[PDB]
Amino acid sequence: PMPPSEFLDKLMGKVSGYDARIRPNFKGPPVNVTCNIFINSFGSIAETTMDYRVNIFLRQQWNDPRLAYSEYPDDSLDLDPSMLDSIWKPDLFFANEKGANFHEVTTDNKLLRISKNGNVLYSIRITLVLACPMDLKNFPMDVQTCIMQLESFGYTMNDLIFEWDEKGAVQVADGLTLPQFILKEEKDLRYCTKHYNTGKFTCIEARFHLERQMGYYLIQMYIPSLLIVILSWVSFWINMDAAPARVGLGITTVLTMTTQSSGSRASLPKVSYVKAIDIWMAVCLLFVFSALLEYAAVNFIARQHVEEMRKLFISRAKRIDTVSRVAFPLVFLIFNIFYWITYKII
Amino acid sequence: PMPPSEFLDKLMGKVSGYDARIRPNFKGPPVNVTCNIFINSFGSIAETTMDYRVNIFLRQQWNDPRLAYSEYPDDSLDLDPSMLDSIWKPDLFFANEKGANFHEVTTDNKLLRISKNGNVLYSIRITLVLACPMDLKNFPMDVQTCIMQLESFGYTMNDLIFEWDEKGAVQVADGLTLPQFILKEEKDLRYCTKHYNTGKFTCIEARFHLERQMGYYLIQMYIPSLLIVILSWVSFWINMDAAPARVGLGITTVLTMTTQSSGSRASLPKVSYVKAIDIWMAVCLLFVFSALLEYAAVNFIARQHVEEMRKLFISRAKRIDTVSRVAFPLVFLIFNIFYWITYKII
Amino acid sequence: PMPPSEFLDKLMGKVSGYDARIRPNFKGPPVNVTCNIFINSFGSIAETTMDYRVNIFLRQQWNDPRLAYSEYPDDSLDLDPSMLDSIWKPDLFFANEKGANFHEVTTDNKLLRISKNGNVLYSIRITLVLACPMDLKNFPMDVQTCIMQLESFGYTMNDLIFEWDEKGAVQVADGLTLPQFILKEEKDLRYCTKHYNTGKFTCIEARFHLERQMGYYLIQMYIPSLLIVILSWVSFWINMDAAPARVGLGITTVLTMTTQSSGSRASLPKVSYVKAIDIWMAVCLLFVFSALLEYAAVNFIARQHVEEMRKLFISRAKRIDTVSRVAFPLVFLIFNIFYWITYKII
Amino acid sequence: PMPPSEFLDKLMGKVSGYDARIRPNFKGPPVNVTCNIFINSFGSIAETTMDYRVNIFLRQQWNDPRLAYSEYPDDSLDLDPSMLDSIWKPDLFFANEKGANFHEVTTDNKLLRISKNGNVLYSIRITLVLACPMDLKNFPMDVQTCIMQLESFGYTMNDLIFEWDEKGAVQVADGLTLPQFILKEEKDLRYCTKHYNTGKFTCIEARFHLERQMGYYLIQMYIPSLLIVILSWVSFWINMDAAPARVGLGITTVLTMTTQSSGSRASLPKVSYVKAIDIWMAVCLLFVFSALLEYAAVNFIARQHVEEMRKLFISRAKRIDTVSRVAFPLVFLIFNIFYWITYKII
Amino acid sequence: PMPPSEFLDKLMGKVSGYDARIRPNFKGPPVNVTCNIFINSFGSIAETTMDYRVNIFLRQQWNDPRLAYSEYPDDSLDLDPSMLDSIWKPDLFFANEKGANFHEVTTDNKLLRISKNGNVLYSIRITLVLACPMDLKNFPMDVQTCIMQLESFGYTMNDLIFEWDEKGAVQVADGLTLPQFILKEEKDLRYCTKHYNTGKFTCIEARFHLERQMGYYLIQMYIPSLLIVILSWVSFWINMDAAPARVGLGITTVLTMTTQSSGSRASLPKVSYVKAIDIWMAVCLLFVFSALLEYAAVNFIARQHVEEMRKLFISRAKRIDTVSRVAFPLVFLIFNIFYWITYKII
Ligand SMILES: *[C@@H]1O[C@H](CO)[C@@H](O[C@@H]2O[C@H](CO)[C@@H](O[C@@H]3O[C@H](CO)[C@@H](O)[C@H](O)[C@@H]3O)[C@H](O)[C@H]2NC(C)=O)[C@H](O)[C@H]1NC(C)=O
Ligand SMILES: *[C@@H]1O[C@H](CO)[C@@H](O[C@@H]2O[C@H](CO)[C@@H](O[C@@H]3O[C@H](CO)[C@@H](O)[C@H](O)[C@@H]3O)[C@H](O)[C@H]2NC(C)=O)[C@H](O)[C@H]1NC(C)=O
Ligand SMILES: *[C@@H]1O[C@H](CO)[C@@H](O[C@@H]2O[C@H](CO)[C@@H](O[C@@H]3O[C@H](CO)[C@@H](O)[C@H](O)[C@@H]3O)[C@H](O)[C@H]2NC(C)=O)[C@H](O)[C@H]1NC(C)=O
Ligand SMILES: *[C@@H]1O[C@H](CO)[C@@H](O[C@@H]2O[C@H](CO)[C@@H](O[C@@H]3O[C@H](CO)[C@@H](O)[C@H](O)[C@@H]3O)[C@H](O)[C@H]2NC(C)=O)[C@H](O)[C@H]1NC(C)=O
Ligand SMILES: *[C@@H]1O[C@H](CO)[C@@H](O[C@@H]2O[C@H](CO)[C@@H](O[C@@H]3O[C@H](CO)[C@@H](O)[C@H](O)[C@@H]3O)[C@H](O)[C@H]2NC(C)=O)[C@H](O)[C@H]1NC(C)=O
Repeated sequence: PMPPSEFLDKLMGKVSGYDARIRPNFKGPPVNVTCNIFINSFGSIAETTMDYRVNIFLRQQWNDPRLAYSEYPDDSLDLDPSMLDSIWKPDLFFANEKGANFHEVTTDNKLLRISKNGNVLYSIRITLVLACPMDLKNFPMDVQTCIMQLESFGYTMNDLIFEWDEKGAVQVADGLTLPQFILKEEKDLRYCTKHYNTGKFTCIEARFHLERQMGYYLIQMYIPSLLIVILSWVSFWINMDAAPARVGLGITTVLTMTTQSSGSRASLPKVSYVKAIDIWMAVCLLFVFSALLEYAAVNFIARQHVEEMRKLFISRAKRIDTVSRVAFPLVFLIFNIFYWITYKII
Repeated sequence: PMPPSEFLDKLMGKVSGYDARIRPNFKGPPVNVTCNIFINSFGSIAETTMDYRVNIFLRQQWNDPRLAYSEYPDDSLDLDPSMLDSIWKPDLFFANEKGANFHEVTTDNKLLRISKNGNVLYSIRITLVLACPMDLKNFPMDVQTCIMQLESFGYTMNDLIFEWDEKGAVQVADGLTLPQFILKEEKDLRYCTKHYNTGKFTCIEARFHLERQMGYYLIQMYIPSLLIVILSWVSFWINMDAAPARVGLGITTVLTMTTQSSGSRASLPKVSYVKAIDIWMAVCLLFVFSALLEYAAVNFIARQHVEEMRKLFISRAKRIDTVSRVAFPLVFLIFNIFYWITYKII
Repeated sequence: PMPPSEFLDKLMGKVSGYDARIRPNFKGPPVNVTCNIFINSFGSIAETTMDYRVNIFLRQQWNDPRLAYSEYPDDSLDLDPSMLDSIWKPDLFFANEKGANFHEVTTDNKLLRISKNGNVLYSIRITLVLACPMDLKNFPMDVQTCIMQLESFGYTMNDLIFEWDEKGAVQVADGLTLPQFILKEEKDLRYCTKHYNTGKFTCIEARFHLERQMGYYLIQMYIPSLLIVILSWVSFWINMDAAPARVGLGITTVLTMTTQSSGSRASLPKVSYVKAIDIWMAVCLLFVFSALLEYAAVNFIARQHVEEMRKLFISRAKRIDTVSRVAFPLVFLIFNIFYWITYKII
Repeated sequence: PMPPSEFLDKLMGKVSGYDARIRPNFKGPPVNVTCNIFINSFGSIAETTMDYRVNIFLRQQWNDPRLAYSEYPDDSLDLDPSMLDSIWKPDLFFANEKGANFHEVTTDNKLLRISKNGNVLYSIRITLVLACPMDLKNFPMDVQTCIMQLESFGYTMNDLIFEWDEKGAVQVADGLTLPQFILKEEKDLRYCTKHYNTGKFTCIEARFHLERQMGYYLIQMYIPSLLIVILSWVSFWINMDAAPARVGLGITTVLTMTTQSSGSRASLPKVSYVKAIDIWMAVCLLFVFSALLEYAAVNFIARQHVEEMRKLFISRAKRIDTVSRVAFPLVFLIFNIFYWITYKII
Repeated sequence: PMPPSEFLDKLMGKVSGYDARIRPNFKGPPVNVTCNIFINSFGSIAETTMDYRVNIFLRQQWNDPRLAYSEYPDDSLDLDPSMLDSIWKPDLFFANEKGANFHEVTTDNKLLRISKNGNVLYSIRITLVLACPMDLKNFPMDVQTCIMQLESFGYTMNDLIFEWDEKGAVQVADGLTLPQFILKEEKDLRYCTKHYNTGKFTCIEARFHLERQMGYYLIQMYIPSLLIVILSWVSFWINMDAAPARVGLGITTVLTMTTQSSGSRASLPKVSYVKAIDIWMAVCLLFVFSALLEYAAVNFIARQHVEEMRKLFISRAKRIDTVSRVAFPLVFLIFNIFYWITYKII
């Protein structure tokens, strides 16, 4: 028996009329290409650019009746990746590519095998930098949905149809972890059939649900913003004689809170709307600033201190600074309920 | 009937005299190439570099009378993208490229189809990083106009003319959003015919109007600069005895305002002119600095306090600090009218 | 005798039936490819991306019985790297590539030599940017294990098996040093045989143990955080009359400690868990903040100063500020034992 | 008549002895190649790297007597850019390339036309990142001269000579603007003939004079450094009783001036010499620091206050603080004359 | 006479038995390739990556007796760079490449000429990004030695030997300057012959001595750290009554010194050892911190002030603050001698 590389030159040579520019079942039913991916690496999910980098094995399966053999004994024949220019292949591309490349280290990372009835398996390795728009309205508590979609470029719907296979259309590697996110296991699979003025082109897509890890933002930003509000509360047990101190405590804390609020969006997209980390920093900016205006209502209410009213204005100040030892640690805890319950129902 | 790949080798082979180096209608009327684009992705509009990255489908249509057939039955014939070196194609380029590339993932993302009368549709996928000069004179309220222009490189006006088609010359995708901008729907289309010393070359261009989203800059910079001015106003209800406090309030606020003014242009081009965020920060730098010079006109006007004039200088200070409890919250509101009305009329 | 380049065209030409698409020992036992690497450069170990860049010489050895000669006199024959498309080579790739390239400066950096019995040595130069997940739970005291794994792509286990050679399977260069890490000499070598739905593919891997250098983090972060805690201890020898000073010392130190705690993770991945530099900064944030609440328990306990109890409240404050001259330099040293012993046992 | 692509295969085919490896006028006078450029884009002038990115049309004109025809009727013949490997072209390169590339979007952006007497026009599009050393001794007021030089690589002076054409050797586009610089219209053109140990090679160069825009640095750095000096002058009208204030004004301003001086070189090369922004920041650092030492000469000269000398030391302090209300706003204005006149004469 | 391009096809064609895969003097003495470089550009010496970018002309000279001619009249023959695939060339590479590329703008920047006796000159243009480990123990005063080494890849020592030529083996361009360094003129040239398990391979290297420019670090870091120590010395002439001031001067200066010490290594590798800028910042951190503990030994030594000992404790404080007006400006000047003499002897 002749070896398979001299046998595939009989199937696909100038004899037997095989032509790699012509799809299987020409002037007939469309080619049913069935696809599944295997994610090796995932991550570097940037939000200034609103993209993410994935590293997949793209497997494609179709049927080519011109490649059906009956004389060679074994059930499968592998091509050299040097000879991939000699079969028909689907012109799959990604509708949100934003740059991608193959991998060509020590050999083209391409796989091709042909069964007896003409089933062709074609597996390649691609690195993609896919685009996904980020919905950052509830920013440390959001569930991002970033997609990837696989279209035909030249063949319309009456010539080539993509499908996901029903035997696990998206596999993920064994210990694939993410530093900021967790990848939920349920991955939605649906159609995205495009209509241009050239024609209608097939499309299938896969949704990936990315839920954040709140444990980072809870340490860097939610706790040090909770402490500086408590620095405003220690201004109330100091008497109304250390006016360089309680104003110096009402200023050094209200201006380091502006640093926390400006530093809370140092590596984010410049979005128009207000997000959930913003209505935490701006409300904690209000408590650190209303404790300064509390002292201006103490230093002025005792400045106006004819023998009873000048004693009445000393004890009026000693009552307005005993409500703020309760009202500010009780309004701030009502906000701690109406914030975390609000961003746990959604 | 022979298949179309063996039929296009009869139209474009060494027989029938077709030559891909010679334009249609040679030594005759010029080739009328009609163009339209389809924007898949838009954005990453940087202003240090003054560029933006677009991802388009570039469709070109012309007429090639040497490709008119009459024997094959179907109305259109697709080329393999492997055989694109064998037709004539227009040498379109972008006059403000600044780097660009094709997309070659799983197949060259190129489309080509030939009708019966010789109409050729040619659609490719390009990622561009186009250059546009930014007019940042009114910076959070500006309407940027960034263009893209499509020229011929080798053929002059008497050989090749570009046109926009009248059936929607610029299509935009379904949910194409931008993080900082909104893309207005009216897109201007006009001619940009170039004259060099080599000849005159055809050119068509498309204007994209990009209006910003003020909602980001309104949160990070316009509101925290509005608060620090109000920190200067709480210095007036404190009596003229806490001189370490009111000077400490006239210094910690006037030096965190320099941080806000220096941090207002941290990721901008170093433009010569003064912009609208600069005449907000510099005027709010004046109110936070004139409240310090108000106190120097209080601490010195009471320092000069022979029994009536030493009582006259105590109540003169208690009058200059009661005008500044009104005049500074009234001059700052006249500026709030003369700023936002000024940048809403233009 | 004819020269070896005209002798290798007799071994691998169209005569003698050699075919570079067919592995040695076809329809027989699998090819035993034995591998070893030589690390030229190592480092740029980033942790935002969780990757590292290595620069290796990849040596592969197998046996090809079709390349066994007996007539040429010398024992080895070198190929030109121009003629590397004419032998069989294993399709080795790296399962955590994340981008890689060859080196082609003045010549393809490729080596190939063929012995008399058919032993083929094949050595190439590769730059890899390999992926490794970082376990940063004990961050300046961790031992990172970053791997590299060498798989087949097209040939399954019944056709091609990778092995490490027993004569030093990983060599490292002479003076290969790292700025942040030390590379331990014991390098683990084990199998990583993959199972896909395509088949089972061979895999071998090498573990590199990277232990950090604590001497950098001990200078920038552990010592300046140890000083600011001692700034809180100098607040206790100042009497309870400099209330703008001891509050100004209880605020300027507790807000520069927030800068140290926010600046301790300026170039790190946003990990969910709490790490060993975080429970040093957050506990030293507690000592610099509990020295402020100590003074509020002094300024209020003397504010309540009918002739004995108003003398009893002056000396009660002079006792609570003599326990904090001992208890705070003794609780902080118990934490210095329970921190460094905790991160030296593991 | 045969078409020009079948006519240029008669001029440059295997017949008629044309050889693209042999220059025109071989073993004769040297080839006179005349050059001019057209700048499309200019800018991104970095100074850490000391480079700038230009985007040019490089036009070259020479005479090739082997390409002179007399039978074809028209006066010019265009080549396909596919056929540019078949003529002789000069091996022009840039002696300060630092990386460059062509542009190959929808067609090689190359132009070639041949007149009847053999005049060959050759125009290509190049993006360059050219190197220029920056003379930053007077940094916001400098006139940078950045060059570009065009050499031969293989042909010496007795075989190939470059010239600039006299009809406008450097054209600039219509609205080519720069964010930081202005490009002066007079562009110097001179020879730069190189002598190596291989031979002497031709070279022509073009100087571009880049004058900065002082209006950016005048807003971010020269005005906020002028204000903090005036903050030191408001310390003099405050009496010598607010010692926490005037020292707090002599410290918060002298340490925010160190931030201005360290932040004045945040994105600059680390040059050895002292530049004009440095002797503004260091002298304004002296005025903000000598107003602190003025107060130490007041707080100590009144501390020494036997009945006349203890009254003589109260009014001696009230005289040293009335010279500094004049001498510091008069020495600082003499420096404002001796700085701007010094950097306007040069 | 036939032209040289038709004469080099007689020397190197299929006739006369020339084969570009076989080195000169085969089965004889080794090929003596002699090398020299010409540095066009140098710099961008990063230390986070510990690399530097050079731009060289690499000249190689060897003898090929198969290229000796005697019939053509002229003494040298130039090859087209299109025909460089047809001679033998040495497989030189750089053992610390870390990425490199050729230059291919308007022509391959390659030069080749063949003399009558067979001497071959081969000059190419390479951009390298070479690796050098940085010894930063004395950081602003160090002399860095960064190397480049030129090895053979496929040919061992018994087939190919590299040498430096004795006529100026490293030339540097005319005005090649560096922003941070100066390149010393004496360049060491020595052998670096490698031994692998494949064989022994030739290697030559060139050392470049890079001495820094201290004038940058003397302005940004050594002088502003010298001023803040002098801010601690102005705390001593202020009396022991401005306790919010002298503590406010002992805190605002000791916490801006932590900013100077943390900002002194903002763009450096994270090295384990302590460097010369670190033992300047940490010792100046000690003087700014020991002036705070001096005041705690004044405010407590006067707090203990039965009629003589309560007068003895007032004048004891007025003596401990008169030693620190001398001892701190004398210990700091002994350190100024023992630092600069220590880093000038080495
Ligand atoms: C690729 O898959 C598509 C399905 O998405 C196939 O299209 C469908 O094929 C059937 C034949 O099996 C067509 O005929 C239908 O048959 C049923 C009986 O099973 C009959 O009741 C219907 O009235 C109809 O005649 C069907 O029209 C067709 N549908 C479409 C939308 O094309 C296609 O045949 C597959 N092609 C290959 C090459 O496997
Ligand atoms: C490509 O489109 C251009 C239009 O931009 C065509 O150019 C014009 O073609 C007409 C023929 O249809 C030329 O002749 C004119 O005809 C009118 C009658 O319709 C007559 O009244 C005029 O006096 C004139 O003879 C016209 O000169 C020409 N204009 C230009 C500026 O070239 C061109 O024919 C089209 N080419 C192809 C191949 O479709
Ligand atoms: C490549 O290496 C593998 C080992 O990993 C070789 O596989 C083994 O080869 C032996 C023949 O030497 C096979 O036969 C066995 O021989 C022993 C006697 O030595 C006998 O007692 C056993 O019952 C068995 O018959 C063995 O089955 C085989 N093992 C596997 C898993 O394949 C292989 O031959 C090597 N190939 C080449 C081309 O060197
Ligand atoms: C390319 O341009 C150069 C000029 O840079 C030409 O070189 C010069 O050519 C002239 C001939 O026109 C040579 O002869 C001289 O002629 C004058 C009369 O015009 C005579 O008085 C002189 O004594 C001399 O014989 C001249 O030597 C030569 N100069 C050099 C430096 O080569 C060159 O001919 C041009 N080549 C082509 C192909 O156009
Ligand atoms: C390339 O250069 C090397 C030198 O590094 C040459 O190697 C040496 O060549 C000499 C012949 O000139 C060999 O023979 C010696 O000759 C002296 C007399 O001059 C004799 O006294 C010695 O006993 C010895 O026979 C010498 O062995 C050889 N050395 C080595 C290490 O190979 C080489 O010939 C040069 N090759 C070419 C092609 O130029």
